[PDB]
Amino acid sequence: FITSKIWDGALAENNHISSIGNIMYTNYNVWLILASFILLLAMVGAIVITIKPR
Amino acid sequence: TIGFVYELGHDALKVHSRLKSSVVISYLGNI
Ligand SMILES: CCCCCCCCCCCCO[C@@H]1O[C@H](CO)[C@@H](O[C@H]2O[C@H](CO)[C@@H](O)[C@H](O)[C@H]2O)[C@H](O)[C@H]1O
Repeated sequence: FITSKIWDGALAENNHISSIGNIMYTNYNVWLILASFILLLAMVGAIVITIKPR
Repeated sequence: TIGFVYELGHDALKVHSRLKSSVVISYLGNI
């Protein structure tokens, strides 16, 4: 495999987490909504099937 | 956060949760 440098594409390079962040909360934010609800269901459901209330 | 107030509201962590007498007599007197 061969690689070479680029200058226009290296102006302000971002780490992978900043690149994930640039799109995780804006363009693909519906995926964040569903995931927020899956985690929220795993909270309510697992608490309700294990603990004795009060 | 709302799911966090649910376990706060229910003590799921089971961290929390760690007298006047009902018998009242009245005197009426002789028969
Ligand atoms: C933006 C940040 C917001 C942070 C959270 C904001 C406050 C929301 C959380 C509290 C909401 C009220 O939730 C309340 O929690 C208390 C404390 O466990 C519970 O407390 C009551 O039940 C529990 C469980 O039997 C008992 O241990 C406790 O002695 C009793 O007082 C109430 O049943 C619940 O109504």
